[PDB]
Amino acid sequence: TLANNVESKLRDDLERLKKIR
Amino acid sequence: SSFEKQQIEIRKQIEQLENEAVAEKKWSLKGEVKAKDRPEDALLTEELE
Repeated sequence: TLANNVESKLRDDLERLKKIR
Repeated sequence: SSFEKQQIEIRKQIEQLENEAVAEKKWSLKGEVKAKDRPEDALLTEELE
């Protein structure tokens, strides 16, 4: 459960950083 | 009347803005912020200089 939430936060980080570039 | 409709729209917006003014500020507007106060990795999304 916690690992999946961390994964989701990582995905949000990744997509925002993609939007920056 | 159309003026009355404008008045309902405005009053809705005044209620929203009053609630926002009363509401506690977001972490970014608190001045000093430590990692505990703000959401974890909150700075990752946001653009800071």
